[PDB]
Amino acid sequence: CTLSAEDKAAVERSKMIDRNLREDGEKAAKEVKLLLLGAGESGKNTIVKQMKTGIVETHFTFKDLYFKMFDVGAQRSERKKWIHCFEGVTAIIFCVALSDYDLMNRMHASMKLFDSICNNKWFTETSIILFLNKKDLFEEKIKRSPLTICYPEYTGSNTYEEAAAYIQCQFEDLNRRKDTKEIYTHFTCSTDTKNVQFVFDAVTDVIIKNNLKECGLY
Amino acid sequence: VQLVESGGGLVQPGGSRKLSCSASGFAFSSFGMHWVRQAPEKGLEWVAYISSGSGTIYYADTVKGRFTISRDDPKNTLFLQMTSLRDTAMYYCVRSIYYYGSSPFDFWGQGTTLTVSSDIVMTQATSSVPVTPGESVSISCRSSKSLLHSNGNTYLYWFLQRPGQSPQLLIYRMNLASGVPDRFSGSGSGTAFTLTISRLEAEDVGVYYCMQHLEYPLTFGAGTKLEL
Amino acid sequence: NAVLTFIYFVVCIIGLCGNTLVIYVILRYAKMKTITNIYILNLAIADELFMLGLPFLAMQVALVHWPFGKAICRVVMTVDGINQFTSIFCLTVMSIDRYLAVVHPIKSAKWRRPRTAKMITMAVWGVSLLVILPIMIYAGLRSNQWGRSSCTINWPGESGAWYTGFIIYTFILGFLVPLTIICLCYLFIIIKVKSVRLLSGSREKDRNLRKVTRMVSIVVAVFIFCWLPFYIFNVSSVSMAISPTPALKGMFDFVVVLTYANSCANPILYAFLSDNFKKSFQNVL
Amino acid sequence: XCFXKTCX
Amino acid sequence: ELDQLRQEAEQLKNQIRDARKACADATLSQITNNIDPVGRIQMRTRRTLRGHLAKIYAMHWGTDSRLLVSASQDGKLIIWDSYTTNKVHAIPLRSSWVMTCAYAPSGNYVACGGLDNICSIYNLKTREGNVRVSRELAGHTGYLSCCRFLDDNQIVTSSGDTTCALWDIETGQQTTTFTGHTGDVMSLSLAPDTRLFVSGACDASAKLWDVREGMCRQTFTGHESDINAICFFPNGNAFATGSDDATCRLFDLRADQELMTYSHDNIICGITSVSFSKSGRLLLAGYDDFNCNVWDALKADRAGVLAGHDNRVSCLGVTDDGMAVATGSWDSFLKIWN
Amino acid sequence: ASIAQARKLVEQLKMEANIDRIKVSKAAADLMAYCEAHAKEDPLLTPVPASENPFRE
Repeated sequence: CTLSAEDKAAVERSKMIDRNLREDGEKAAKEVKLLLLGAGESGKNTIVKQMKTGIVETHFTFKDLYFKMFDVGAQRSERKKWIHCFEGVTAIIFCVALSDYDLMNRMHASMKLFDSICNNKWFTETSIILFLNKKDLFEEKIKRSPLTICYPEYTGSNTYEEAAAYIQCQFEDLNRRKDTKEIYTHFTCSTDTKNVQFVFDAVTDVIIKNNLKECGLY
Repeated sequence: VQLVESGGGLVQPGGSRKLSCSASGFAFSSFGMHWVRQAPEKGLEWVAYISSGSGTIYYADTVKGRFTISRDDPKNTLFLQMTSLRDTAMYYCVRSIYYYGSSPFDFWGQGTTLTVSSDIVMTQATSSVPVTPGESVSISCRSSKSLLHSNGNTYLYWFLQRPGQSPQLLIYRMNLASGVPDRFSGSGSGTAFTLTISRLEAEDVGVYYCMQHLEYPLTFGAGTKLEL
Repeated sequence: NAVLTFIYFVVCIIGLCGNTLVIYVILRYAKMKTITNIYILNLAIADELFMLGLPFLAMQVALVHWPFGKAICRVVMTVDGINQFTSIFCLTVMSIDRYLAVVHPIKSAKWRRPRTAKMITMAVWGVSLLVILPIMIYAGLRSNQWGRSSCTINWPGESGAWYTGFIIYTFILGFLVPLTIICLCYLFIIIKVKSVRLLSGSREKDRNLRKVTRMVSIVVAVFIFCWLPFYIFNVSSVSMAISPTPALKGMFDFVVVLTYANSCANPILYAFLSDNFKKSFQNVL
Repeated sequence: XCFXKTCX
Repeated sequence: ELDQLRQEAEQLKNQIRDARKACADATLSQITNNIDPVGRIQMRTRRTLRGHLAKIYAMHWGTDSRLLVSASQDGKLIIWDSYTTNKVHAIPLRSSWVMTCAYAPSGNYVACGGLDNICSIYNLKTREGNVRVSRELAGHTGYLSCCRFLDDNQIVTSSGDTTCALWDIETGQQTTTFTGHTGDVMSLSLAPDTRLFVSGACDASAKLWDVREGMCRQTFTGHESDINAICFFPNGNAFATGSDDATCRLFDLRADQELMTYSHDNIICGITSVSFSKSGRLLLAGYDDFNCNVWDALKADRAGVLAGHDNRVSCLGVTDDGMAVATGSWDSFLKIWN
Repeated sequence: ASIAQARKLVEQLKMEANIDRIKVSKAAADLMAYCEAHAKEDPLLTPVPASENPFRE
């Protein structure tokens, strides 16, 4: 064999290392990864608290499915340098606060950020989940102050339903990759678990599509 | 780091007995283990070997077919089962790890005693060498086959057994070990080797042994006694 | 007889090229990380070993007898019979695995692993070996008309009850159950896929969805077209007495090769039209 | 007749 | 008073530009003209290292030219034996997102860091037979980009908060801070005598620093976008840069201005890494088009291509003795070329 | 605030202006003359024989 006893022992040790590496990779491949993005005071902390340095990682399990979520809000550096690290996530959770409309205004900044994230080269087939929060405060403030301040072209009735539908329609008006990805819109509920169900239902379809691609039928 | 062995005692001929060893202070699961034997008035003799992960087991010809060696990594324990005793000697436990740049045969055990009612040869041609403090000492050990391999290593080892104490490694692959003074030096040829001490000291009184690790079995040279 | 012997060797070279090429790409360019590759490897191996037994039968129709001895006949019958049933069962289990992966994405994740596939492959090989016992126990030469010998299967007592029983036995486990299972699994997959919001809506979504239905229909149709005439003619031959004519001999020898023509289509349907295999092939070629 | 894979 | 200060700054910049223009008398290309070309360079893969299951971001050679360490997106740090592709050690990491790694000159320690803003130190040679962490450095407020050992007790790091630092490992405290840049700092390189080092940032500038004094000496400009890699010349009187505008350039310390530019019309993507050969005659760079190109340092011609990866090339390095070259990519494989 | 930053910038520019500079021709000549004495010991410029190559087989 042209090998000594020392070399044979070294080879055996190397094989025992490869075994553990493969086992760890097979274990880790099953988890679900989510990226959390949003502007300041957009309700990200409330969502984190409800759902169970520079980067903070959160993990939880729900209906025999393991989740891990990452927020990079406190980075405060150039996003173009490290945005490509999170390629390969199942979905992106993007948060917008409805009450931040009177106070230029935060709504245009949120729209610009959403447009920047949606049309990125890295996220071409990555489904995006869109949240709207602070519904109660928005409804209370709508009576006092009209929504025409942010949108002068808006002529609808001063009602919650029409204003919310108009804002949502303006949000999905910015998409330009309707073929590959789907945008999901939800209204945050404070004392409810509908958010977790919504995320789970959304990611099940992505898992189905991945399995369909892997089997070769698609 | 501690290695304690237990068992021994007086056993009648044609009997069986088991020895045990307990490890402490190190990652026992990552080390291989050996058993080495010393007769009451003779040198050292190798007995058995078990690999890390239980992949490989070796035995000596003089004892093959009657001895059993096994390990329990969860409990950090080593065993040796002996049957049909004919074997009066001293038994030691040795740990050894093998990778690039590693230092095998680095730690030995205290030992326990049991009393019953085609191989490379190592020979040392000098014994009972007189010595005085401050004087240099040169000692040579001989081999029947070249210890140099194709990769480029020479497999010779040096040990010291002070009176009333277990052996201690001094030089490996013919490279100084950790925790020993720089007085000792090692050099040699393809088949001839020598160990040099720069300045003799009172603590250097004892017996030296040479060993080879080129291929199994492992063979110990005879003794070399230094007086004062 | 000369023209019919040409078709026998043409299909042999095509089947050896396709199945050997698939194995080479999987062994070196790709790996066995996915269960799909594990199943495809066994399917290709079974198909290649099945195709290896063709040349001996062509000599029997080129000549009028068996130039070899009884040992070669008894070996070739058993090897051919083992490869046939193991290929059929391999494609059946592949169809079941696809249904489990697509229709039950969350509940099946706890019971899908490479160890299970490795055990299933050995299980199906053993089951084929166990069910091929009658062919291996009784086989050998038999004198025929036209003054010569032929490699066939003999029965104890030579009664027609044994012939009818063997034909029913090989028809129940060879055509009906695999066909029913494949049809049910593919029908349920098609039903499930059309109900997914993320996989519908736009025109491009429908354009991409039509391909799955077309592929499933082709996979279902090819099997029936390859394997129906053989069984129908064998069943009809063991019921009514038929006068020997050379045209009937030509027709029987023609319906046999369509059986081997199915194993020349598996690499096309399962490997050369998969996106993963198409990407992996260019890496080493 | 014809049976199996050979006509006799 | 702001207008007067701005006018003084503009006058000083004009004086610097005039002095630099006066210093320049000949071009580098004319000096290294009528010289025989090196010829075509063809190299082939000798080893392939397998075991990572995600994208590879960094690697570093050992000082004996036989052992090396690499880091990957999954939380794993692996030490390789390169003569025989054996795994000496495997180290699990607390944080998955890493960007850099280093190996100590003595051979007793390794280090890594990333988006956690912390640099970790691991002890390799212990009496218990296992590797454990010994020190953690927690000063920066941005992600770590690079780090290099000075000795067994000193290390220098770079961060995305536009700063650099020098640490004392025994006490775990910062000794000196270097604050002159405007954009994120991407890489650093140490001098052969360990008395100086250079850095490159996103403001398209490079600076020279004094380790003992802790103050900036020189500033270099000219690139049109972010600088991604930097490397010293073997004798320590020059360095090279690679940027997103798909070009490379060479600078001189004593002349204090550019010498040479390496570019091609067909090349459009940016540069990820760069290194020199033993003699300083070959310049090696990795690109985003899945290729690694070999450049002549003295001339401006392409000398070879190393096309063996299916994704972006992340890193590359050369041994101390100059025998072999290693490359890592986003396809999770390491290769040795010779 | 702004005044302190501007004063620091002016001081840094003044410090950087005092540097002495040699002509680029001497630097180019010194950088070319380094490779001539080290071109014979660069194993990537000229392949070594397979006997002494550690990555042969």
